[PDB]
Amino acid sequence: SNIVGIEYNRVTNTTSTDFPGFSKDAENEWNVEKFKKDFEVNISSLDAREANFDLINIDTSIANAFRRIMISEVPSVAAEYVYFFNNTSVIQDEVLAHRIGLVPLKVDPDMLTWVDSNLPDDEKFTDENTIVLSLNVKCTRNPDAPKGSTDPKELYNNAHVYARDLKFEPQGRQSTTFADCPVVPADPDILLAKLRPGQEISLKAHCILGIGGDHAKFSPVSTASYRLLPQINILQPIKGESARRFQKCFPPGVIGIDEGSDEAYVKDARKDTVSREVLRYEEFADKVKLGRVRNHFIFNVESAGAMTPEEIFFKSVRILKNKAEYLKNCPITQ
Amino acid sequence: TLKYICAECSSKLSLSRTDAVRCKDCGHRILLKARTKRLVQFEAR
Amino acid sequence: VCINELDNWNAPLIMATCGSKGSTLNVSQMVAVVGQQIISGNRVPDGFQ
Amino acid sequence: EPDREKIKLLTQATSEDGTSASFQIVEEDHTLGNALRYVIMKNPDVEFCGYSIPHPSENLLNIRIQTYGETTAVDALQKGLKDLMDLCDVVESKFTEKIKSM
Amino acid sequence: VKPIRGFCQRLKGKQGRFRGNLSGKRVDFSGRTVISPDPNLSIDEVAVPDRVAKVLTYPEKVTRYNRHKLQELIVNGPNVHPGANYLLKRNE
Amino acid sequence: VKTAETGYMSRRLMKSLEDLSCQYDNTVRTSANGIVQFTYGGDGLDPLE
Amino acid sequence: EIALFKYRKARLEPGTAIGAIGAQSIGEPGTQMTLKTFHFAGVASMNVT
Amino acid sequence: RMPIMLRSNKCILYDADESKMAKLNECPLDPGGYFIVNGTEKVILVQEQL
Amino acid sequence: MIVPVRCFSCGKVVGDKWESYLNLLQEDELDEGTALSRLGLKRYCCRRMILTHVDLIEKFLRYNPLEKR
Amino acid sequence: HYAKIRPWRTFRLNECVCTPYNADFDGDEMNLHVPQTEEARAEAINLMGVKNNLLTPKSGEPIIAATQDFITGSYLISHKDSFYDRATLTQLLSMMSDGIEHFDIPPPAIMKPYYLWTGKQVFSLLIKPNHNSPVVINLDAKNKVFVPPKSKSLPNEMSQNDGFVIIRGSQILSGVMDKSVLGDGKKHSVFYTILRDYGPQEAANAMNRMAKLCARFLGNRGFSIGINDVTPADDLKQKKEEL
Amino acid sequence: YQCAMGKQAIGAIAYNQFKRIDTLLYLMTYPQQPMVKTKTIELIDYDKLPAGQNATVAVMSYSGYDIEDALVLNKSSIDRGFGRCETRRKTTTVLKRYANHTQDIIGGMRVDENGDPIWQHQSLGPDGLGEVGMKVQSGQIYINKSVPTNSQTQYREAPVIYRGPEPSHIDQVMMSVSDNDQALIKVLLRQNRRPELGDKFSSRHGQKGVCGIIVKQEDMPFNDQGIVPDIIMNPHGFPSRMTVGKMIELISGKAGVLNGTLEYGTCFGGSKLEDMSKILVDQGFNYSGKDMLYSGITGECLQAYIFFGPIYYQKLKHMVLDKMHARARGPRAVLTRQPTEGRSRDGGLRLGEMERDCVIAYGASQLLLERLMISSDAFEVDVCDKCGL
RNA sequence: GCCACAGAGCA
Ligand SMILES: [Mg+2]
Ligand SMILES: [Zn+2]
Ligand SMILES: [Zn+2]
Ligand SMILES: [Zn+2]
Repeated sequence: SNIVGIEYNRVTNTTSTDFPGFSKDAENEWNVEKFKKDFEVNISSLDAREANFDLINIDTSIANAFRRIMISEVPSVAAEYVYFFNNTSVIQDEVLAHRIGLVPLKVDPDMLTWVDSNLPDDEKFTDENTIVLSLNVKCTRNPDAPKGSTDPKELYNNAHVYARDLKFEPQGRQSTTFADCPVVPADPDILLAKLRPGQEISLKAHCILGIGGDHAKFSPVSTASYRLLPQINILQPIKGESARRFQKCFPPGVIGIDEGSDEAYVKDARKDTVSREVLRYEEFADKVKLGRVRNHFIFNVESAGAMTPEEIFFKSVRILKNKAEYLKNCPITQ
Repeated sequence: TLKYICAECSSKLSLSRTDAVRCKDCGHRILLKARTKRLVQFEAR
Repeated sequence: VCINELDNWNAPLIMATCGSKGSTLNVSQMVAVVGQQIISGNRVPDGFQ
Repeated sequence: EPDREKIKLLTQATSEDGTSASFQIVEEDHTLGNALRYVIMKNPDVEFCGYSIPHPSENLLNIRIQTYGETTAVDALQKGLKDLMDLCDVVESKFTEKIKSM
Repeated sequence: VKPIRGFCQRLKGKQGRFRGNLSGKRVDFSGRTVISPDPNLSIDEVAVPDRVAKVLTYPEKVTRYNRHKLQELIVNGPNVHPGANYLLKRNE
Repeated sequence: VKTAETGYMSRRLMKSLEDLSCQYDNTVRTSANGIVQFTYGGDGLDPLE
Repeated sequence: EIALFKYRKARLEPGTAIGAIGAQSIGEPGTQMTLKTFHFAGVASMNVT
Repeated sequence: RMPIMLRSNKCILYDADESKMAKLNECPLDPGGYFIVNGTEKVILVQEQL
Repeated sequence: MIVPVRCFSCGKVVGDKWESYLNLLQEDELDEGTALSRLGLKRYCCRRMILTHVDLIEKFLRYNPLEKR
Repeated sequence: HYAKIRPWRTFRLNECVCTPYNADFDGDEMNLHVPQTEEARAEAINLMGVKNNLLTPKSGEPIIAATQDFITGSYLISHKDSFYDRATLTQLLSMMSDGIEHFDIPPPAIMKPYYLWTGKQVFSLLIKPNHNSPVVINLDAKNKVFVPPKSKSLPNEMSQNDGFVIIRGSQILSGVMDKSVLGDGKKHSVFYTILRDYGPQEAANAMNRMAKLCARFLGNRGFSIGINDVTPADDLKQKKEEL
Repeated sequence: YQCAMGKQAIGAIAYNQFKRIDTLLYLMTYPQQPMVKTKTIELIDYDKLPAGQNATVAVMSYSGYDIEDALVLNKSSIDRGFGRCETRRKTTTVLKRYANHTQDIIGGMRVDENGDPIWQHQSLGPDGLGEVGMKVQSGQIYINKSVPTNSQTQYREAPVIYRGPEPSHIDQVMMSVSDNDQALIKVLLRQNRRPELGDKFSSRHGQKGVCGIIVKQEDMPFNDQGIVPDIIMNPHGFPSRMTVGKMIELISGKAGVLNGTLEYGTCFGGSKLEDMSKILVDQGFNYSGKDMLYSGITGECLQAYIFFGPIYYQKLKHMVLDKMHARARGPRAVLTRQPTEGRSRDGGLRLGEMERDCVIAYGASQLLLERLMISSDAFEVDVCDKCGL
């Protein structure tokens, strides 16, 4: 079977069993035509920052590879070096640099070139491989302030250094390439720092592109994950008040009661988060069986704002294909 | 060159060779060195 | 009574059966009565009068 | 020009006739080892396909392929990589068709 | 008044000659570090930090069987880990 | 508190028992070449083996 | 052959510091000896140490 | 000169509001109960006696 | 001392929800459990980021050394 | 020990070795001496080695053996309801050998519905990977929890809950692997038998294989403790109250 | 044990912790108050200055690196600020005035031929005291003190040299005058430390442990929503130690985060388990806090439900950066001509009576001779054959 | 730098 059964104390049938050698029939040999016929993609939602889509009739290894590549192998642009001029804040320089490196930047990674590490620092950063962001905030006491006010936004002028203060400074040909798509943070309301009068922040951040495995600030996804499609089988009819109890073991939109026969039936198993409450009660034993479809993945890819989640998934598929091609083209050394 | 801060009255002040270690606007005797003007580099990690 | 009632795939029961960590007494203390406290070979001494 | 340091055949673990072999791959991890294991295991001539990361500190992957006498392990590895490319192409085509549809 | 440290006081106790400098004593070429698990190591293997391995040294005498290796270690230097820190000539 | 007594007892036992060894005539002797046991344990068998 | 081979390799090897081994094999179990109050065969008033 | 204990009745921090504590560079959540001798803050521990 | 920019577990940017959370509790008088849901924090790892946050920056800024207190 | 060089600023030893040291990883610090003489180096490696000191001299029992989180994984592999197909079997065998050793797959225990291997066959392969391996060990031993069979005339292997372990050749025919068979303090263990019959190197190899297998297996086959494992049932609270 | 380890937790100290110059101060960058509070916490105002962070904990056996109290950390969680701390140290100098009407001086900055300071004076400033905000490596000078030789007088150089394994930044420089009219200079250095292998963590129920491995987010297990644990704890620490309070803390924290209210774990009371189970059921989770996780390595469902939820963890002051030590050859004592004591004097480790006796029990004579004579205090001496002296 | 004192780490 292909249904991961869910019991009250254990999870059964979790390993894929589609390969020759599993049975004497010697079936499930790799055929690209059968996979092309069986594989399906169903898009349920496609927003600017979130995509939800079902992959049907694909193996667990490939879906997990897609998830891992989206998390740690798809490049994105984040701040890497911070040069400080007169950081007078109570926030330390290391903490402020870390926070600036953690903001997401709305830069297409395809427009930047990878930075050669072995090159010296005098010629390491070019206009093709570095984006310079300037921050300059001074806090002054407000003269036209309310008499009895206590809000920091009225007693002071720049008491909150936000992410939108990271202005973009074009360098060289970036004045033309970045003309229609200026560099802005994806979340301009990020509270980078708080100030009081007499305090000043002035800094230049060099931003490069890297992969999420090196540092978590380069991951282009808020979260990239999948969950198998739940499956509830009502083996025997459940009628009457118990059916109402059978409705309370699940989220409200999962299982409904027919008006005519007054019996419970599954309405939307997608909403069914597996809390396995129904297995606690002895009255529903030998009446309900829970499982998950092993080859029905529901990907929910939430982007960090740099680029669209569908682009992230496409880049992950392309990265896996390029890894396979690179290993195929390499010679084998003894 | 303005280089020092009084820890109480928070006023910029500088010390000569013969000047005592005390503020000029008040008698407070604790002075904090101000932040340098040199570039300091940090990695965002 | 407690030990014979625990179902299989019970983690303290498995760890006591393996001998990897714990014992039957610890499981009986966690799930059932902790039992008499022995101080210097006797029960609790009279701290007060 | 070719990368001679990427994939190696460990001679101390391979067989005389090439039926069983072990390959060491640099700068790879589970995200390719698991896919290669799944694809190569679907070959009817392969009886032992398994990968391992000997140490998390080393970015390394050892994959062992033992076959029957009909095909060598190198042919099994190449066929598995080609089939993985075909799988990725099929997934890419279906995904872009569904994005263009809606 | 603190009593003086006589000859008998220098010979007895845990901090004396016998129990502090003769039976047990401070040794060179030793390191102390917090331990953490590693199941991938063989049971007859311990993992030493790269920083510790660049301080703890072994004096290898140059033979006809290991001349090239020690030449490479001398070329690598004290900073690159497969290297050497000191050289003692035969006549020096 | 038991560690102090254990350490002192171990120190005493080892200072009393360090000199013994099994010679090549299978007789356990002290450092002054005096016999404690003619055959180790009456049979000359290692507890380790 | 197996029995005779096991017997010949079970003999105490000459040169062994068997006194130090015995001293450690007595001293070390004192560390794991936790407190217990014992009684002499069903008499709850003797309390042998 | 008696070295006074912080937040006692002879101290400057006695029954002082948070603004005064901010002016004197002292934390309002500091428990007190110690002597500042030669810059080092020392606490007289409570003693059991018969 | 200040709200983290990113949630530790997943990576969601929660640093921009602090001011809105404070406004929802102060102005709209919403409970803490509904204000978190209104800000898009569904996963509990993100909710504990600004539900457990102790804003020590305001207390530290009382002792500013460059301006009388 | 033999030194390996790693970049993470801590000493690292295998968890089968922390039992002679009485050491646990919660802030423990150890010392590392480097002998500076060839004679001292040889004496240390030949008389003080981990391979040559697998038995304590207090009683001759093994002291370097399976510890916690290795006994539990071995028990879950060797549990009677553990059936693996060829893909899972092969993955587990590559997990214990780092993709180096050659494995001769034995015929499966179940053939008609599917082809399934029992975890006892996995441990049989762990003891003896291929026909070139010389490790052939035979032993009969009792587990920590042994429930005797229904009739006293029946032998010990016919007991409930797989109390009795029997190894013939290198195949495991009965029983589960626990502290009595893989752990320390018993003279009827697998590693003790390998060390006595075929030397210390084979025992060290088997211990390394078991450590790698149980270090990579329990991650992919989860094992957790929760409050459901501690809460008593409804009928227990009445029996306890009345007693 | 946790009464012992609560006093070693790294966290906020006071509201004026950045105006203080103490000899050793550990501060946490992002402290958080716990979900499962106590009435005593509110009465002593511990929630105002917390010491610890709420970590998503999955109680499971992930690898072999969680054996014997060791913990598995998430690399992406550390990169986002989990467990980040800073260490602040104080160096004080007094420019004392001698009886010969001579005093110590601080000024001096040796410039090279080009017009830049030398490497030892790279962050030393014109006035002789190091500049605030600049990095100081090992061998550099941040206080350039000079002492008169006779105490036009001649001053010898006795600088304050920074010697440490990692670079530090000058955070504060303070000059003042003591009660006896002597110049007093205090330099406060800071260094930022992130969690690594060997860093000690506690869980407020005892359960101390060091990090065994730091693995990536992709290698961690995950649930349906994509939540990734920050710390993975071995299940084997619970049966022999019987910390059911940790389990109740996990469930109470989960129910409190989902409901939006901090929970109470007060002794002889607190939040009952049935209410938190009801909250978890109403939120779509399991009543026992056991979630169903997919493995990040293989992608498949784990064959056991994983106990998953927030636990308050404390980072202790015992970090491997201050514990690692190695000597080789170095200073020796003037009296016994043996290596010194302590890592602060580049000292050596002691091969005491017990270790000597263990080596005796092994029978290694040459090893004992090398350790106790060759490597410590070997000495070639003349012995008379007649009188013996 | 010497000397005591004080606290802390691991069973
Ligand atoms: Mg310990
Ligand atoms: Zn002033
Ligand atoms: Zn989150
Ligand atoms: Zn003479």
